[PDB]
Amino acid sequence: RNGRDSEAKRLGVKRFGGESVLAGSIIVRQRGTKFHAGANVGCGRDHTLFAKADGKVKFEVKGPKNRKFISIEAE
Amino acid sequence: IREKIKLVSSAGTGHFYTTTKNKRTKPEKLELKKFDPVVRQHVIYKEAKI
Amino acid sequence: PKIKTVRGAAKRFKKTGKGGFKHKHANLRHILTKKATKRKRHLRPKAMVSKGDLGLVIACLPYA
RNA sequence: CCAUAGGUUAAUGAGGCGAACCGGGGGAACUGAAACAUCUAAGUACCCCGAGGAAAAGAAAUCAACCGAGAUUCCCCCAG
RNA sequence: UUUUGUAUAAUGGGUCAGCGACUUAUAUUCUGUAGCAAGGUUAACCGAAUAGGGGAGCCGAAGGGAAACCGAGUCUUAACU
RNA sequence: AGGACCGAACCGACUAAUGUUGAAAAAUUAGCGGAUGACUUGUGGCUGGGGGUGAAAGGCCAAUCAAACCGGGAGAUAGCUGGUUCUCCCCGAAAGCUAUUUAGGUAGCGCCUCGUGAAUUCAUCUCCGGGGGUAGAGCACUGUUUCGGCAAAACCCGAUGCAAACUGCGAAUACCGGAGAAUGUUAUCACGGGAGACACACGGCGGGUGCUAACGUCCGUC
RNA sequence: GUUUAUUAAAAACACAGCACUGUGCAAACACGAAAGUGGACGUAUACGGUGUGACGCCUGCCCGGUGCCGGAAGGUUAAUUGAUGGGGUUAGCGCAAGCGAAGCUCUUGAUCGAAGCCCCGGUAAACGGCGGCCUAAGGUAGCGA
RNA sequence: GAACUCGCUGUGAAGAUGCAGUGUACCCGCGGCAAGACGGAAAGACCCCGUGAACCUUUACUAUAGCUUGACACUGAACAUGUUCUAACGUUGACCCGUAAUCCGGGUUGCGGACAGUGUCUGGUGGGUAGUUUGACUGGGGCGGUCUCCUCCUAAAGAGUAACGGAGGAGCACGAAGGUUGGCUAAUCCGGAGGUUAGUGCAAUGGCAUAAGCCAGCUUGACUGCGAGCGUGACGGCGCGAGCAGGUGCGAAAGCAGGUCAUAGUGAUCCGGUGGUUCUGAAUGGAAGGGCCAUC
RNA sequence: CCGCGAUGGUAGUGUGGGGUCUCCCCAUGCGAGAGUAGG
Ligand SMILES: [K+]
Ligand SMILES: [K+]
Ligand SMILES: [K+]
Ligand SMILES: [K+]
Ligand SMILES: [K+]
Ligand SMILES: [K+]
Ligand SMILES: [K+]
Ligand SMILES: [K+]
Ligand SMILES: [K+]
Ligand SMILES: [K+]
Ligand SMILES: [K+]
Ligand SMILES: [K+]
Ligand SMILES: [K+]
Ligand SMILES: [K+]
Ligand SMILES: [K+]
Ligand SMILES: [K+]
Ligand SMILES: [K+]
Ligand SMILES: [K+]
Ligand SMILES: [K+]
Ligand SMILES: [K+]
Ligand SMILES: [K+]
Ligand SMILES: [K+]
Ligand SMILES: [Mg+2]
Ligand SMILES: [Mg+2]
Ligand SMILES: [Mg+2]
Ligand SMILES: [Mg+2]
Ligand SMILES: [Mg+2]
Ligand SMILES: [Mg+2]
Ligand SMILES: [Mg+2]
Ligand SMILES: [Mg+2]
Ligand SMILES: [Mg+2]
Ligand SMILES: [Mg+2]
Ligand SMILES: [Mg+2]
Ligand SMILES: [Mg+2]
Ligand SMILES: [Mg+2]
Ligand SMILES: [Mg+2]
Ligand SMILES: [Mg+2]
Ligand SMILES: [Mg+2]
Ligand SMILES: [Mg+2]
Ligand SMILES: [Mg+2]
Ligand SMILES: [Mg+2]
Ligand SMILES: [Mg+2]
Ligand SMILES: [Mg+2]
Ligand SMILES: [Mg+2]
Ligand SMILES: [Mg+2]
Ligand SMILES: [Mg+2]
Ligand SMILES: [Mg+2]
Ligand SMILES: [Mg+2]
Ligand SMILES: [Mg+2]
Ligand SMILES: [Mg+2]
Ligand SMILES: [Mg+2]
Ligand SMILES: [Mg+2]
Ligand SMILES: [Mg+2]
Ligand SMILES: [Mg+2]
Ligand SMILES: [Mg+2]
Ligand SMILES: [Mg+2]
Ligand SMILES: [Mg+2]
Ligand SMILES: [Mg+2]
Ligand SMILES: [Mg+2]
Ligand SMILES: [Mg+2]
Ligand SMILES: [Mg+2]
Ligand SMILES: [Mg+2]
Ligand SMILES: [Mg+2]
Ligand SMILES: [Mg+2]
Ligand SMILES: [Mg+2]
Ligand SMILES: [Mg+2]
Ligand SMILES: [Mg+2]
Ligand SMILES: [Mg+2]
Ligand SMILES: [Mg+2]
Ligand SMILES: [Mg+2]
Ligand SMILES: [Mg+2]
Ligand SMILES: [Mg+2]
Ligand SMILES: [Mg+2]
Ligand SMILES: [Mg+2]
Ligand SMILES: [Mg+2]
Ligand SMILES: [Mg+2]
Ligand SMILES: [Mg+2]
Ligand SMILES: [Mg+2]
Ligand SMILES: [Mg+2]
Ligand SMILES: [Mg+2]
Ligand SMILES: [Mg+2]
Ligand SMILES: [Mg+2]
Ligand SMILES: [Mg+2]
Ligand SMILES: [Mg+2]
Ligand SMILES: [Mg+2]
Ligand SMILES: [Mg+2]
Ligand SMILES: [Mg+2]
Ligand SMILES: [Mg+2]
Ligand SMILES: [Mg+2]
Repeated sequence: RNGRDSEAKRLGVKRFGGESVLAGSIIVRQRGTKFHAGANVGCGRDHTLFAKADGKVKFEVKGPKNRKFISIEAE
Repeated sequence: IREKIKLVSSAGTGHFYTTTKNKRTKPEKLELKKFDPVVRQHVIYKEAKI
Repeated sequence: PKIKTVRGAAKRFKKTGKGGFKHKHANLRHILTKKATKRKRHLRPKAMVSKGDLGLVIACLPYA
């Protein structure tokens, strides 16, 4: 009665902290907002976080909930 | 059970969109203002057969 | 004797200036209502044959 | 009934053989398609008839494109 | 020889001598090499001619577009940042 | 009289032994059945291959029969098996992924080789920037569990454990990026010519399966 | 009696007998592109096909399925025929947009239309079937580890 | 294959004359026996595999001989919308002649007669005959199960990762359940406590209060052309995306909107259909057909 | 900006080596979680 599975979705972090990225570059693929969009980062319809400017990726923990945000520090 | 329909431009261009409809629940004709790229204006589009 | 062109390949590929091949994208013949306009728009322009496939296309089109 | 069929004789010709080529009457399948039926192999193999030193074809109810060509046959291109 | 692996009790060979398996034609691409070079090269054929003639053609010097068409651009689009 | 009876010739072929590189590619020996009949035999004739003939066994059709023999199509096809012949020098795999009427075949990619081009391109270490949810741990959560207390035995509280599909915690390593030196025959990447390979095996470590059975089986990694 | 020439001789095949069924003679049927020939120089007490297998006592129920036989009202239905509509072309008409006769032409397919099938019956010595509320009908006689 | 061809216990492609260790054994015949040389013989017949074969079966597929239907032809004449007629045609009735002939032909005559029969076309029937198909995975094959897509775990804290491993889902729904602006906050227990323990259109996981949960008003951005850059794939492909142009909705405006909390809800190419179209149009003008765009 | 916590020990673990090898130990490096003092 078992024997089924789905294709692996290649989620996860594509660009880690301090990496130089071009605008448009995908930083994380995820299901929901496990990471949140900080400065110069957009959030796509499938919760993909992507760079809206050229610069370096920065992960940070901010807010009252203590949420993982991703920003781009512009070069 | 949802059936494919055309939405046909009222501008007389022959431009159409396609969508689906549940004709059992919603037998009345779908009418929407949509962009007609031929005349390059938003005009009324009205349901027709696919 | 002369090599014969694979005539089905000649109807689907055209050789470009630097010797690549252009083709029409798959998935824009039918079952179009369910496809997003964005997806269909991106399938309209012709594309280049990929590196992996060039060997197969060249074999089929010796007089390209 | 006239006749015609039929009968006898005479003259002239034919008959059979032969390797290929040639025109015609018929005409496979294996095989390929990675199976298979459309399709392919192929109008091939093979069978049959007929001919000649060659045969067949041949003097436009042909092409062309508004300019023109000028029977048929064969070769090189056009072009995989 | 075949195999993950064979002294293998897996295969093949009694021995010797002789013969016995990547060829040939045409097309196409790449490499080497030679000629000529924005050109290169001729086919059939003619020629007693490996000569010489024959440039019909073929490839190249421009591309883009399904195409008309435009052309160092062109296509896309009403039009391109 | 008789598809009557016993029994030679004649026609058969039930049993046994022998023989089995035989005396014989079906016999010999001892026994056995029919023996006036739907009998047996000589000579000649007729039926021809998807055809004949068959008191029917797919039997027989010249020691050949679920489609004769001979010649031809013909070198059918063979993703299968076998075999593949002189010498030296340099490099040197794979037995994986994806797809496949695919699974012992094949294709693209990965890995080999040759050529060409190109960056401090690549590797090791050190330092720096990163995301982790594994090991371990824990029990707030999702389940499971025992004891006591409390009390509508629920709930709640204290105490004790357990978890691949539990996480209010959380390593080592590994991986991505940056910087720096030393070292390394560019070890790197791209493009092009030529491949082979896509049956793997055992051992260590982490696991699923099996019985923490298998020289078992299926992954990861060396 | 017959049989697997060469591992099977038998309970297998055949058989007289039985039944069903076809066949009116240029028979059915078979061999044959055909002409013809066999059937048969026979003629239904004959000939072919099928099953059963001397003889004795017998051979029950089911026609729903499949076949065969009969029916022929109705439905459906071929070639054929080409009504009707729609289009192409262009003599014209239009200042232009367009419209557009005749002819030719592309398409559409009214009407006509047999057997078959559906349909209505029959038929089991046709192929077959023969119960634990259900079926076409529920296995009779005889026999039975 | 070559042999100078012992036993044993181990080892080992896992049952050893040939390896290890060890024991035994002077060299060579002859008659005997068959335990071993996985002895000889035959490229296992069983079993599986090959997109091998043959022949056989049938309500497998596609054909087809035969049988059968009708139309037209050979094929005609009188009214009926009935039959009759003779002249085509048939005769495997009789007689005559060619003729020494149960063939054949001709003649005469009778019978039948536009029927029968044959050709072309056509519906039916058609294992009588023919060509073929009849999947793969698989702890042998078969039987059963499975085959594409989504979620979790296995999965070793980046990605990926197998088994006929462990568990569940999908093949949609929705003109609002989409867009925007404003407003609102649950389960459960007894107004209060509690704080998401609820909710999500549907599995599971990760998300969601700024709520993505929930209500109302106004709406059609479930827009058209494009797209820096990036993710993921052998490839075909699939995904995310600021921003630009045009035109739009909501809001006061900033802004937001290129469908839906996200991840399933799917099908290449061919062939053809429909609409559109500054394309093509085999002498020329058209047309047909083709192309392109949208779509089935 | 976003409401705890040493020290020590213990668990685990990279590399190398070892055993009585379903599990451990040694050398070296890294070193939790829980809890304790305390804040
Ligand atoms: K990226
Ligand atoms: K064939
Ligand atoms: K094949
Ligand atoms: K083997
Ligand atoms: K063997
Ligand atoms: K060459
Ligand atoms: K050259
Ligand atoms: K450009
Ligand atoms: K034969
Ligand atoms: K491959
Ligand atoms: K290479
Ligand atoms: K391993
Ligand atoms: K006997
Ligand atoms: K019946
Ligand atoms: K007309
Ligand atoms: K020894
Ligand atoms: K022996
Ligand atoms: K007569
Ligand atoms: K008639
Ligand atoms: K298995
Ligand atoms: K097994
Ligand atoms: K806009
Ligand atoms: Mg998987
Ligand atoms: Mg998953
Ligand atoms: Mg289309
Ligand atoms: Mg084939
Ligand atoms: Mg002569
Ligand atoms: Mg002549
Ligand atoms: Mg003229
Ligand atoms: Mg083996
Ligand atoms: Mg060895
Ligand atoms: Mg030996
Ligand atoms: Mg050997
Ligand atoms: Mg072998
Ligand atoms: Mg041998
Ligand atoms: Mg050009
Ligand atoms: Mg007697
Ligand atoms: Mg006999
Ligand atoms: Mg005897
Ligand atoms: Mg007797
Ligand atoms: Mg006797
Ligand atoms: Mg038999
Ligand atoms: Mg014989
Ligand atoms: Mg045969
Ligand atoms: Mg051949
Ligand atoms: Mg051969
Ligand atoms: Mg080396
Ligand atoms: Mg796939
Ligand atoms: Mg644990
Ligand atoms: Mg866990
Ligand atoms: Mg680094
Ligand atoms: Mg394979
Ligand atoms: Mg493999
Ligand atoms: Mg394997
Ligand atoms: Mg492996
Ligand atoms: Mg292990
Ligand atoms: Mg193993
Ligand atoms: Mg093991
Ligand atoms: Mg007897
Ligand atoms: Mg015998
Ligand atoms: Mg016998
Ligand atoms: Mg007769
Ligand atoms: Mg009987
Ligand atoms: Mg009728
Ligand atoms: Mg009755
Ligand atoms: Mg009784
Ligand atoms: Mg031993
Ligand atoms: Mg001896
Ligand atoms: Mg003996
Ligand atoms: Mg042997
Ligand atoms: Mg064999
Ligand atoms: Mg008739
Ligand atoms: Mg049949
Ligand atoms: Mg058959
Ligand atoms: Mg064939
Ligand atoms: Mg077959
Ligand atoms: Mg299989
Ligand atoms: Mg992972
Ligand atoms: Mg990991
Ligand atoms: Mg792997
Ligand atoms: Mg694998
Ligand atoms: Mg799996
Ligand atoms: Mg780009
Ligand atoms: Mg077709
Ligand atoms: Mg024209
Ligand atoms: Mg014309
Ligand atoms: Mg068109
Ligand atoms: Mg400490
Ligand atoms: Mg601590």
